[PDB]
Order: sequence, then structure tokens, then C-alpha cells
Amino acid sequence: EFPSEDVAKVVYEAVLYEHLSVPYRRSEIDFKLSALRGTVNSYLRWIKAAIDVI
Amino acid sequence: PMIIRGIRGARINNEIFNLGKFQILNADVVATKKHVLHAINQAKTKKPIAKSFWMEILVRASGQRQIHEAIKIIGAKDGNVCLICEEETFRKIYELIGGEIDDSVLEINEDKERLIREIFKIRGFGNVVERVLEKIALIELK
Amino acid sequence: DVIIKERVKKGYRDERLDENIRKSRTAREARYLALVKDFGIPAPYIFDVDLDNKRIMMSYINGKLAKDVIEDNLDIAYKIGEIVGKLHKNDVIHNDLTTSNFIFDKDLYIIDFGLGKISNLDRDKAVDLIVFKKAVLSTHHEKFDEIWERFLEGYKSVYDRWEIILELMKDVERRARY
Amino acid sequence: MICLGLEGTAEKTGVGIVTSDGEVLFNKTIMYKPPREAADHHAETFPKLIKEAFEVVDKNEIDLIAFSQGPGLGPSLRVTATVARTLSLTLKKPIIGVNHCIAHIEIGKLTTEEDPLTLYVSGGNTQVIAYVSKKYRVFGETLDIAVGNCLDQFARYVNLPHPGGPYIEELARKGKKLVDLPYTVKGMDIAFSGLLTAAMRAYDAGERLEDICYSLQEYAFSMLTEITERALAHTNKGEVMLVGGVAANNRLREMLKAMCEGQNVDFYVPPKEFCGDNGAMIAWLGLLMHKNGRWMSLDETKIIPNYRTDMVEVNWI
Repeated sequence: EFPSEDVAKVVYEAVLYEHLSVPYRRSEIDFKLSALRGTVNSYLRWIKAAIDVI
Repeated sequence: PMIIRGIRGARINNEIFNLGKFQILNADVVATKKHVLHAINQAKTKKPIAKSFWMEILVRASGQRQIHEAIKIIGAKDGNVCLICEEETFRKIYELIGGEIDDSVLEINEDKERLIREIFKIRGFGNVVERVLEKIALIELK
Repeated sequence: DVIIKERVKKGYRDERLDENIRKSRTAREARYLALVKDFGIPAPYIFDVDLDNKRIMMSYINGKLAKDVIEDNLDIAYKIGEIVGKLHKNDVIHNDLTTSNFIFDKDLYIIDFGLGKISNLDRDKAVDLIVFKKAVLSTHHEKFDEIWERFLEGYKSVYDRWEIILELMKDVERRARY
Repeated sequence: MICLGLEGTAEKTGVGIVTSDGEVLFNKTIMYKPPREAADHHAETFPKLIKEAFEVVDKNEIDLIAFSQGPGLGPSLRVTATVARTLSLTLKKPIIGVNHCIAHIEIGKLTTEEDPLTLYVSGGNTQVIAYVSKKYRVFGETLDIAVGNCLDQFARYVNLPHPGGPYIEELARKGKKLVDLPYTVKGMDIAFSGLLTAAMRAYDAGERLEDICYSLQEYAFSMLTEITERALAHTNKGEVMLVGGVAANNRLREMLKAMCEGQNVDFYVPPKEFCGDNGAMIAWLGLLMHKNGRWMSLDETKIIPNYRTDMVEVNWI
């Protein structure tokens, strides 16, 4: 969940671009509006960085 | 200028060493006057490998560190010989050892070339005389 | 004719190691420029050597350098391939191959061998192949593909195990950042 | 018209603000202190640095955003690229990707003196670079390890604090006896892995630490100097330029100066802040390309972890 919808939309528009620059994914991942743990942590880091840039 | 001569059918005699300032080589094994000139240049300039410069010439011509082996490879034998010395001494050695003076005994023929290649283990592509010069020059190594 | 080559004492470097490296390189160059002719490779003759003065006097060859005419006459690429595959087959690992270490007047001689080394390591041979590839790419990138192809054709002609090391070459070429 | 540039190709997160006149409206960096990744440091630091940048100059003032596309690590380039994209979108201002090594060369050229054959030596990247035939090519480079990387690894083994550049320099300042280690120079290339291994063996032999450090620095800087000489002869460059972090060493600086004086050429090193990985270089390079019409889009701002200096297009020259 997010505090609102606009912030989620901006975060998605900022991170999904980085997501689509890596074709080979370890496993299916839902991204919309042991390797798996680390990979998900990586996307969480991306989303964080993106939101705190603002 | 040092005197180098090639004598055919020279009567080798031991007591020459007793008289004693000269060096005797196998005219067949030694390539040509270039071999002798390279030996003298290396003996004079580069660090001598032997106590006596005169037989240091022989060691230089042999092309390997060991001496007695230089003697058996290039040391003179009965008949043809190559004498390296400094005029009157040359005449005395000619009179004593004997033989016939022949500069051609130092040149290279097919048989001489095959002798040189077998003796020096020259297994490669290149002129024989240049290869022996190079082999002697490479003595400074290892 | 004959020419004299000297390893001058570059001031910018330490005098001790400077002299040490000059002596070592002169000795290696002499030894390998001599040993190269054991394999039929044309090369200058080592008329005289001086380790103390670091002066080596060798036969002078009147021919254009490989880098000067290799592109114009691609056959020199094949000749370089031949006289490098001869080295690799004989395990004389030239560590600093370039298109300037060779002269072409009537036959392709190998002039310099300062950094050469004897080793039976195919990995080293692949590394030196990459070294020559980088050198030729930098000098004549416009003809890297054709020159490399002809050089490898010569390599195949003279050397048989080429493919193995060539495979190794690819692996060494894959030494980058993920 | 001014630009804000981000450097994140390595452990250094650098934020700079640079004008078109050539001045530097602001500059600052943070060197990641290894105990996370350089990418995490970039993510956690770019916010603070960018806030400081707005503090110095109003955020509405910066007309361009530039980021170090590469070469460099993967995650670090990812973080810098995403941060730059977020900045550009939030400000609705153009975003541009710059070549980090070319940024080093260009900041050095701007902050000192023209077309300097540039020995870029750093803790993860060593190579000689030069702008020839309309492109910046590598005219020599390591094969296994980088000179700064080799020195740093030697430092960790000998427990020298990170970084070991200025530390190895000071330990070599009092060295006289030279240990024997391989001097690998393949054409215009080097293999510092052999040197690092030989130094490891020599240290394992109980050699004096000062002597071994002096020997290693002499070896490495001598090969760098020799390939720089070869690349100068190849390119006839009018001046050497030592850049990257390892430019902090006065030993290397004096060897290069001696070489260049011997070759009747000049040797340059810019300020300490600019030598390392700074945001000012990224800003300057991005604005350099923007001044001549380097229009980049969102789709064109992917990371290039192996970005080669030959992969760049240059018009600013």
C-alpha cells in the first residue's frame, strides 16, 4: 500500500524503466499498479532511492 | 695484426707445447677467417673465459664454457691445422710442425659445412658462417 | 652492413632497476633473436653483444617495417601469422608482438624480441595473441578484420593447436565487467 | 544556462553544479567507506548532496541534469541513472548520460592546460586515453587489475589502511633497496596481476615493508610511464595528464614529470578534488555535450557498464 496513488504512480514510472533494462529475471515477479529474496530486495532499494530522490 | 694460417698435412708434434704464444685449431671444423676474427675480437674485448688469452682464443672458437671439450672439438689433429700466432715464431712453428701452406684449407666446402653443422649442433635456417659467429657471440650468457 | 642497438638509461626511472631491466632485456633479446633461427624464422644476426654497455650489434635489414606495408600488402599478415605460429609451436612466447617487430624486404624477419619468454602455457600464447590484436586494431583499425583473418590463416598454416589457444583467446577477451 | 552532474560509477558519489561559462557553481563528493554497495551509497547520498545543491543555488536555476552513464559497476550506474531520471522528470529538465572516463579527461582539461594524452589511473580503472581521429581511444590499459586496484590490494594484504595510494607513497618515500618483481609490459599494455602476485611473494619472504613498497611503486609507475611514452610517440601528444585517484601520489607525479621533461613535453595534474571522482566533471561533460546539441531521451538513458571511450560521440572539441 501507499499513502496515495500519485506517489505510487510516480515511483512506478521511475522504477519500471530500470526494471525493463534487465531481460533475464530469476523468477516471475509482479510489478504493476534465495535468489528471489535478494532480487526483491534490489527492487525495494530501487523504489526507495526513487521516492527519497523527491 | 695477428697472423692466422691454414696448413695442410702438418706433422703434429707434442714437444711444440714445450717450446711455448700460439694456438692450434682443426682447420676443417673452424669455419673460415671470420671464425678466427670473431674469436680474436671476443678474446680481446669481451671478458676472457680462460687464464691464457692464446688458448682463450680456442675456447672462444669452441663456443661453449667448458675447456677440455673445446680442446677435443677444435683442438688440432694430425694433418691439416690452423695456426694463430703473433712472424719469426710462425716460421719456426711451420718448420717444426711442417706441412704445406694452403689458404683453401680454411674455406668452406659442402663437407666442411656438414662438419660444422654436426659439430656445433646448428639446427636452423641461416648462413653457416654467420651462425657460428652468432654461436660464439652468444657464449656470454647462462 | 650492421647496426647497433642500445637500451639507454631512461632518467625518469630508478637507476638500479633501470640498469637491471636494461641488462635483462638485452640478454633476453640476444638469446631469443638467436634461438628464433632454430625454427626457420628470418631474423637479424647477432654479430656482437655487450651486456655492460647494453649495446648489441646485429645485421642491418633494409626492408619496410610490417606496420608500414602490412595493410597495403595483406600477405604480410599471413607471413606474420606463419612466423608467430612457428614461435608458439616452439613455445617461444613473444610477449610484446606488434606490427613494428617485423621487417619485410624480401622475407619477413622478426627484429625485436626484448620481452620474449619460453613457456609452454597456451594461456600465455592467447594473451600475446590478444596483445597483437590490440596493437593492430589501434594502429590500423580500418583493416583489423582482414589483417586478423590473414594472420590467423597463417597461424593455421604453420601451427596446428591454434584453435585451442584461440578458444582460450576468446575467454581472455571476456575479461570485462558484468 | 547551467547543469547539475552526478558521478556514481564507483565508490565516490559526486554532485556538482557547473555553468556554461566554465565556472563551477558548486561541487562536492562523498567517498563510500567500505565496512552495502557503491550503489547503496549513491542512493543514500544523492538525496543529501542534491539538497545541498539546491541550498547553494535555487533548484529552478539548473537547466540540465547529467549523470555518469559509464563505464563502471552495474548497480552504481543503475542508481545514478535512476536518480538522474527522477531529477530530470521532477524538474522537467533535460537528462544526459556522460562517459565517466571522458568526464575525467574533460574536467582535467578545463581545470588545467588542451588535448592532453591522459593517463587515467584509479582504484578500478587504469588506461592511457587520447582523442585521435575524432574519437577518444584507449591507447593502452591493464589486462587483469588496475594500478590503483593493485596498490589497494597490496595495502589490504599488508594491512595498509584504505586507500593505500598516499600511504604506499609515504612508505616508498623512504626506500632504497629494490626487490625483484616482474616488469610486464606487453606492447602498450600492462598486467598488474603479476606485479601484485610478486609483491605478495616478496612480502611473504619477510622483505622490509618499505623496500617492497618502494619496489612495487617504482615498478608500476615505471610501466605506466613507459606506456605513456609509447602512446606519446604514437600520438605525438603535446602534454601528459595524470588523472584519477592515484594522481594523489607525488612519486608517480615526479616520475611522469621526469619522463615528460626528457621528452620535451609538459605534465599536468588538476586540483585534488577534481582528480578524484567528482560530480563537477559529470556536470561539465554533460553541459559540454548539451552546448552542441546532444539531445538524450528517457529511453536512451540506460546504463552501459562496459561503456568504452570509443562508444562515445564528441562534438565539444
